[PDB]
Amino acid sequence: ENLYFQGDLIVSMRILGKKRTKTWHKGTLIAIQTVGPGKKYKVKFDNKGKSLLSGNHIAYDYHPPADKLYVGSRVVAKYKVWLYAGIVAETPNVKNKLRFLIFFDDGYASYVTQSELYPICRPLKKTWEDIEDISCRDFIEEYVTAYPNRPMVLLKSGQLIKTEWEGTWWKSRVEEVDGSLVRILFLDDKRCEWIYRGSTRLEPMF
Amino acid sequence: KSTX
Repeated sequence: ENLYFQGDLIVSMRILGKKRTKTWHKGTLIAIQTVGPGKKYKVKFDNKGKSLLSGNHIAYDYHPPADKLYVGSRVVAKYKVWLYAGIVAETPNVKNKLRFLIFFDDGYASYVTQSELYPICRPLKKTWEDIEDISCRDFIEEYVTAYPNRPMVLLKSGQLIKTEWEGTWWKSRVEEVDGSLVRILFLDDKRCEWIYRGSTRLEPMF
Repeated sequence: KSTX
């Protein structure tokens, strides 16, 4: 069937759609199609292209109200401007200076504000099941289902640790801590990465 | 440099 209405979606509405590049772009919802119990959403993008997308690959073009976001919520976020999919790992609280922690689909982690988030329209019941990278997906499943149980290592600036990267362990130094993230300076290449403090990549007890 |  072709539909004009589907839940709160309406043909002609402004929307964000996922492109093959994995970045998300503004468009218009031009069709809603049912195929058995399945639903597809045709989007005409503002610049280039039409795509027929599943509901987990479109997002509303507005910012979610804070109380509609949970740990595990599936979102599109400003990735640092590009828009990229992720999972909410933390909601605003005193310890994170009232920000959202996002774990992006490629494994990048960043704190963002509500103004940098868009809610996915039809997330999967298990929101992580459309994360393409299996390693990332498994990590998110464990994190979201274990929450609020979050084993983390307590790190302090100046601390020398080993950190994993590309399958090996690198001499490194804790530069800064920001909520549940730690900025690690890798001594070999003198470059930094922000890493979640519950990451098994962090080894203080070498 | 990639995340990770």
